[PDB]
Amino acid sequence: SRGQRELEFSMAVGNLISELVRSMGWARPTRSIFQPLYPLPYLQPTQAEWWELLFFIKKLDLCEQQPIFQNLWKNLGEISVSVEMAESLLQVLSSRFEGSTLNDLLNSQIYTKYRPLLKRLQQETQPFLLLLRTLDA
Amino acid sequence: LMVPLRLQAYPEELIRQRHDGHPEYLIRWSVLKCEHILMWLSAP
Amino acid sequence: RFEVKKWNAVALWAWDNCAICRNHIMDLCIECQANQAEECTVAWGVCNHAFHFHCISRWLKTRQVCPLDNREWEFQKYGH
Amino acid sequence: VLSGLELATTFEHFYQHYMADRLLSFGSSWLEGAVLEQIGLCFPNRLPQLMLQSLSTSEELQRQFHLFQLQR
Amino acid sequence: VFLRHLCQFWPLFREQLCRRTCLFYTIRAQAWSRDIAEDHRRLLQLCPRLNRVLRHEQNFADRFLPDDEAAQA
Ligand SMILES: [Zn+2]
Ligand SMILES: [Zn+2]
Ligand SMILES: [Zn+2]
Repeated sequence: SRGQRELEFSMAVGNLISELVRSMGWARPTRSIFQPLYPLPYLQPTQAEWWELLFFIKKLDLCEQQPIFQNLWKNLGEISVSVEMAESLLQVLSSRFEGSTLNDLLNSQIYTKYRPLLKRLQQETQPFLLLLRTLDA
Repeated sequence: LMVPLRLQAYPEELIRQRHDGHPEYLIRWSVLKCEHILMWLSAP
Repeated sequence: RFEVKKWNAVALWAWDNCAICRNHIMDLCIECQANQAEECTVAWGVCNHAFHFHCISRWLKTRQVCPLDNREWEFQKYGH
Repeated sequence: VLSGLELATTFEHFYQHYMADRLLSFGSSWLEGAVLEQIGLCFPNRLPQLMLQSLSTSEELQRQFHLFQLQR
Repeated sequence: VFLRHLCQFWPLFREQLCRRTCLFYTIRAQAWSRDIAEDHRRLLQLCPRLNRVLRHEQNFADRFLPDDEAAQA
């Protein structure tokens, strides 16, 4: 669909942006922007959160997506899901990811809203970050 | 016609033809100080 | 029967330290209370407010209205 | 000649009490402003001038109320 | 996140974006003027279009530009 095409465009653009940012390693009170009694009509007064969820979801495996896809099918242009259900699915996936994917899936502001040594390095190469700090030092 | 951006922009060409469902033309615009960039314009 | 052609009604706008620097009315001046060693005498004005000569000197040097009642400040020289 | 003496306060107190009724019986004519532009510096606290200015401030408020109605 | 990081490299991005906004909006303004000159009875409808445009810019500023001075520019 055209909406499905829009979602696909969002998926591609997000993948690209995350890759460029992370790979390249680079990672107020309201007031009228226009000033240098009728009130200012424009001044007076989540989908992005949802899209984030859909995205981190589709980064999981297919048959592992089928349960949440069924749940939604019983619960997709508009998914007015509950905060509890989204938080539950996110917590469940919080164990199913790995490494830098885990960090990123935990590193977003949405999180604020809501062998062995190799495993430690994959979860956190911050030991290598501190090695870099020491080498500079 | 070159609306002041110091700089003023003059059209170059119609380098393609493609929401509302109607003709959308990519038009280049060469800047001149007192590099050309493309914008998607409509027929009117 | 009678009819009203015009009318006029009346009403009052019914609602005390040195408000401008907020120190106690009889106390000293905060500007000079930072620089301890108290030389500001109180000043009175026609509009019947009492403020510190320091406060008022500065404020007036800035602006030329009474900060409390929106009238041109006039240093009270009666009885003097 | 009364200015600067003690009698000023009592004279002003008495003057206020008639200027009140005169202003409520007739709008602030030329007469009251002219008499005041003669003998103003006699009144120590400048109460009568403030009554006169009050009538003008009230006309300004009437203008603003009209505008406010329009905005609503 | 990426838009903010690009906003955190400020001069070139700011300059390019400012030029693009100028061009787009002025083309749109000439279009609206040309439409308005056709019939005098359209300014009454012209007001809400300006309202919506200002709305969109204010939303963009409130969601994607941290610092003030950039927003007022
Ligand atoms: Zn004071
Ligand atoms: Zn003092
Ligand atoms: Zn006062």
